[PDB]
Amino acid sequence: GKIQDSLSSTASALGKLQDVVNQNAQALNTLVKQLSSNFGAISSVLNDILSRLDKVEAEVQIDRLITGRLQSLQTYVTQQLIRAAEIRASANLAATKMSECVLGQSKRVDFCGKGYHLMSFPQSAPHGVVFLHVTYVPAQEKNFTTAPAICHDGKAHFPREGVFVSNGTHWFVTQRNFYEPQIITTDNTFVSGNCDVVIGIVNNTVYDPLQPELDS
Amino acid sequence: VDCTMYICGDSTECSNLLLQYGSFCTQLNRALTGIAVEQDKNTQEVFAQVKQIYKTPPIKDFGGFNFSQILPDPSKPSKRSFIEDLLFNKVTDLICAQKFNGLTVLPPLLTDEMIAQYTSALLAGTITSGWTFGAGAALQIPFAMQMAYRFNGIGVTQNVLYENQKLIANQFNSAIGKIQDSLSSTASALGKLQDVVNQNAQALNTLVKQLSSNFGAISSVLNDILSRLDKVEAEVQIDRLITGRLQSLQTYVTQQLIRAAEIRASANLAATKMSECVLGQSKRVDFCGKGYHLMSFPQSAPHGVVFLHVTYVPAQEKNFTTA
Amino acid sequence: PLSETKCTLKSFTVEKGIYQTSNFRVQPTESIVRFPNLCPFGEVFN
Amino acid sequence: PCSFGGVSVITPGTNTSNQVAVLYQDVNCTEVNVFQTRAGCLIGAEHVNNSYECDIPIGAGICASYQTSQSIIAYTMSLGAENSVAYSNNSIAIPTNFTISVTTEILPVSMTKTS
Ligand SMILES: *[C@@H]1O[C@H](CO)[C@@H](O[C@@H]2O[C@H](CO)[C@@H](O)[C@H](O)[C@H]2NC(C)=O)[C@H](O)[C@H]1NC(C)=O
Ligand SMILES: *[C@@H]1O[C@H](CO)[C@@H](O[C@@H]2O[C@H](CO)[C@@H](O)[C@H](O)[C@H]2NC(C)=O)[C@H](O)[C@H]1NC(C)=O
Ligand SMILES: *[C@@H]1O[C@H](CO)[C@@H](O[C@@H]2O[C@H](CO)[C@@H](O)[C@H](O)[C@H]2NC(C)=O)[C@H](O)[C@H]1NC(C)=O
Ligand SMILES: *[C@@H]1O[C@H](CO)[C@@H](O[C@@H]2O[C@H](CO)[C@@H](O)[C@H](O)[C@H]2NC(C)=O)[C@H](O)[C@H]1NC(C)=O
Ligand SMILES: *[C@@H]1O[C@H](CO)[C@@H](O[C@@H]2O[C@H](CO)[C@@H](O)[C@H](O)[C@H]2NC(C)=O)[C@H](O)[C@H]1NC(C)=O
Ligand SMILES: *[C@@H]1O[C@H](CO)[C@@H](O)[C@H](O)[C@H]1NC(C)=O
Ligand SMILES: *[C@@H]1O[C@H](CO)[C@@H](O)[C@H](O)[C@H]1NC(C)=O
Ligand SMILES: *[C@@H]1O[C@H](CO)[C@@H](O)[C@H](O)[C@H]1NC(C)=O
Ligand SMILES: *[C@@H]1O[C@H](CO)[C@@H](O)[C@H](O)[C@H]1NC(C)=O
Ligand SMILES: *[C@@H]1O[C@H](CO)[C@@H](O)[C@H](O)[C@H]1NC(C)=O
Ligand SMILES: *[C@@H]1O[C@H](CO)[C@@H](O)[C@H](O)[C@H]1NC(C)=O
Repeated sequence: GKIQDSLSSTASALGKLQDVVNQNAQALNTLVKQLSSNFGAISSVLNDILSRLDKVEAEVQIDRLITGRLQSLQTYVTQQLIRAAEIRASANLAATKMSECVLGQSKRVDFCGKGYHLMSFPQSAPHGVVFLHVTYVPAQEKNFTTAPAICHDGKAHFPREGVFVSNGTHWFVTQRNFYEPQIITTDNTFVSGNCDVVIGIVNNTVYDPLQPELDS
Repeated sequence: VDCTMYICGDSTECSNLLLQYGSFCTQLNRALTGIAVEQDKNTQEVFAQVKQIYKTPPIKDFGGFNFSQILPDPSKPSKRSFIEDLLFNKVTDLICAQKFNGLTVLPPLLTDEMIAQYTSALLAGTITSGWTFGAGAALQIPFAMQMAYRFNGIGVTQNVLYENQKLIANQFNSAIGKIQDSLSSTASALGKLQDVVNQNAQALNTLVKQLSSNFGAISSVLNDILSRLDKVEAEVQIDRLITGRLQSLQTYVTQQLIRAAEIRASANLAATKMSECVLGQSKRVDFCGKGYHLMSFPQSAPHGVVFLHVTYVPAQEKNFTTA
Repeated sequence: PLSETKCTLKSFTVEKGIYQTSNFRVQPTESIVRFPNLCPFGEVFN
Repeated sequence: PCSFGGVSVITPGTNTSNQVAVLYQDVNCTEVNVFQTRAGCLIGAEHVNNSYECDIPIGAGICASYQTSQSIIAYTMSLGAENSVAYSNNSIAIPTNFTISVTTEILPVSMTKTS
């Protein structure tokens, strides 16, 4: 919904497009106005030089028009080439996003826009394209004492995925980017080495799934 | 660059004629302004991607990783990493003559002391908060744990780091020390930057020398053509001056536009690396440099940026029968 | 100096921002002419 | 040769005000309220200490904004809002909750084809 008003209530969001369209219409105006410049010739109307003057001299005059105008095209043309080469670069950026962001899911941080990227929705705009990036931004934090590892029997247990935390009493393994505390069991942790090495390893008891299943 | 003053030195005799070429005077300013406007957009997106200016805690225990080289030097008046100052030495009156013909060098919107806050913040965020500050609110996480992730990013199970932590520290710390020795005697590694600064002053020089050229007219001094001849002749000569100089601008200008885009693409690459390499961990191969990538530390440099890519390179191999 | 910029944008609406109006120059106060043998009129006339 | 520089008319939108603050670029302030800067000689905007986020860039990190009645001000550009992450070797911060933001991103693709 707010995307509507973001566009609806402000006209500067599209400046990128608006700048492209202007600069094109800009140089055209300039290119046209160059027709009315003397360029050292007696007048900017090509016929007046022919009307007033006998041709043999008017030849030299029309040069200053031609040399002026003919140059004035190369100025305009060169601008377009340079400017198109920018668009050509921007086009690939789109075609890259369109392929990676829209068609796939991007792992490139802040290529699709701030946050973890979920999906993108292309939308056309005049001589341009507009993407709606649906991104995942975490919100509310809770300070947790953490430990990189947990001694159980003297073996070390490291989180298979995510990390260990505790709120200060019970140690919880959890996934990184969202808080879902889970009791620590060997299916959450793989053993490696032993205790004396890992810095900051802490004591706890890693519950066994299997052990309770036994006793009967 | 002021066309009116550059082409026609402070003299209306030439100023009148320039009116006949129309927008050639103005549209150059529009072109140059078009460059100089975005020149700060480059520095904008490259260095400031960060919402807030972080600063490291007062005390550093990173597990033996000594960043006191890369962190801002608290004692220097401009707080800049010990490394950055090496750069500002290696990169480097000319401005006065330029300043005198209408060639002005506007100030970069962000002073070096400001850049050094960004490249401090990004660098101070990456240390403490992991990568999560690019995706949202920075999350303090033990650095020695942050590495236990960035290995999972390269496929090395984290149980390697907690066990090898010390050995990785010295390998990191020493590898830092090698950097500062390199810069201490290396003029070339900055060749990319040093070239860019050169090529501008080059074309800037050449732009100036073109004020001394006859261009076919009887002299390259504007007034000395006047006071020699009666003006109805000077109107003819001053053409060959203007036609010459006006061209020499459009050469220089059209250069800058091309050269600007060259930096433009480089600036986009810097934003891509700043975004992906520093704020993330790049799965892309050899985008952040040879080896699997762990993290990057940006460092400002004059009209540029310098990343320190920390990459994980395997070493000793043993032939194994496999199935 | 405000009216001369609106002539650069050609618009009566001037968008928030900084615009570059025509340059200014400092102008000269005065001319300074400076010139550094001797003819033997003390040797001819005296 | 006598100093010269581009006049820069700093203005909020003509919408909000008719008041302008002129910046003479790269001159010491004589040859002209006056405030000397790193960028040039800035006329018509009272200096301000307390620094805010940038509004109208000028140069050397000097950003001018309209508000305080009101008069155009100028101040050293503040970079973001300061934060110092509370950090310690056992301290981790896990987000418990998220938001889903939709962010428009706008790109040119083609330009008007002219011949
Ligand atoms: C940390 O979280 C754990 C998980 O909920 C808490 O352990 C439980 O706390 C509730 C609190 O009402 C008790 O009713 C349960 O009996 C506790 N579980 C067990 C197995 O004892 C723990 O209290 C929390 N600690 C803090 C400081 O927040
Ligand atoms: C984790 O708990 C173990 C005990 O299960 C602690 O090991 C003791 O460490 C002290 C300190 O050197 C020794 O004096 C004891 O002899 C150890 N216990 C045994 C049974 O040998 C270990 O220190 C604890 N870890 C932490 C970080 O406190
Ligand atoms: C980080 O490295 C810096 C220098 O690379 C160390 O600072 C030096 O400390 C020694 C003491 O061991 C002094 O003799 C030197 O004069 C210091 N040099 C400088 C330039 O300050 C610093 O101690 C190291 N700290 C850590 C935690 O590794
Ligand atoms: C991995 O390689 C490193 C060297 O890169 C080894 O560390 C060195 O070990 C020797 C002992 O043989 C020490 O004398 C050196 O001081 C160590 N270097 C450093 C930088 O600490 C390490 O032993 C190797 N480990 C394995 C398993 O091969
Ligand atoms: C996660 O955050 C969302 C919003 O950021 C919370 O959604 C709100 O939940 C309250 C319940 O206390 C409702 O009254 C609001 O209507 C919800 N907002 C919206 C926009 O739906 C959500 O409750 C949070 N989850 C947790 C577990 O705290
Ligand atoms: C965690 O502790 C720091 C200590 O300064 C504090 O700034 C931060 O707000 C705390 N986190 C929460 C969620 O309160
Ligand atoms: C963490 O740092 C504190 C210093 O405040 C130190 O006392 C403690 O031993 C360290 N613990 C770990 C696990 O790094
Ligand atoms: C593996 O075998 C090849 C056979 O040529 C040998 O050259 C190589 O050195 C062996 N690997 C090691 C680590 O020695
Ligand atoms: C511009 O003026 C219009 C009314 O003419 C007003 O609606 C709008 O909010 C103004 N814009 C700003 C930025 O103050
Ligand atoms: C301007 O001139 C004054 C003295 O007239 C001097 O104190 C000041 O440093 C000068 N500043 C610049 C930028 O020239
Ligand atoms: C800033 O504060 C100093 C005192 O610390 C004062 O002398 C100066 O006038 C102030 N300037 C502004 C623009 O507030």
